[PDB]
This record gives sequence, structure tokens and C-alpha cells, in this order.
Amino acid sequence: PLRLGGNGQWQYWPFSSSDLYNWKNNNPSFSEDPGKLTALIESVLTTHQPTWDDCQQLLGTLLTGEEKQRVLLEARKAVRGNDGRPTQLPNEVDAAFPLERPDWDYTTQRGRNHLVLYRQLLLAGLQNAGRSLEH
Repeated sequence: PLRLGGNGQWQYWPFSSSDLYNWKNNNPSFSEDPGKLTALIESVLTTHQPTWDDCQQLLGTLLTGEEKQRVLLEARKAVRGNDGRPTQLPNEVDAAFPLERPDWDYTTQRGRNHLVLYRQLLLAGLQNAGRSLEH
């Protein structure tokens, strides 16, 4: 999580393990009921402003390896180019939705801007994977 500090600086705080444990174990699996975990994750992305690593941890905890892989792959399918339309250009896809830890600096606006886009894409990916599972 990212939090605006009392000194005007953005601070990184890791998820608490009790929160992670509870989110997973108080909830049905993603495959069994995609809507419940999707809603949970959407709220977490909003309220906790997680970093790229937080998102990996959140997905890793709540999803199985197969679920998580589908979700990230769907997220990358959601990347758009300048024309406001889909792109499959590796450099554009990787730039918006990196699968490897990026160099994004949470203390900077550029870095928080990348994070906002990444979380929007992740949510789309989650929604879209959920729908496939639902039909």
C-alpha cells in the first residue's frame, strides 16, 4: 500500500498478513465465484493504492497459479495504443503492463501514474477472466 505521509511524502506500507489471510480464507475461490473476489480486489486496488509488488502478492495469495496467469494475460490483452484501440506491440504492452518488476518510483508522479494505469488494466483483466470462467 501507498499512503500519504504526515510529512507530505508518499510512504510504502506492505499489506498486513492478517488482511491477506482473511481476504483469501473468508472468501470463496475465484473459479467457484469470480464476482466475490473480483469485487474484493477492486476495493483493495482503490483503497490501498498498491504498488506493482503489492499486486503480485495480492494476486498470488487470492488466486491459484492458473487463475493468476489468466488474469495477467487478460490484463495485457486490455492494453490500448495511442489510437485508443488495442495493441499487441510488445513495447507498448510491456510499458503499460510489465510482467517483470518495473523501475517505477512511487515517490514520483510519473511512477504513481504508471501504477494507476497498471491497476486499471489489472482490474479489467480480472473482470474479463471472471467472465470467461462464468460462461
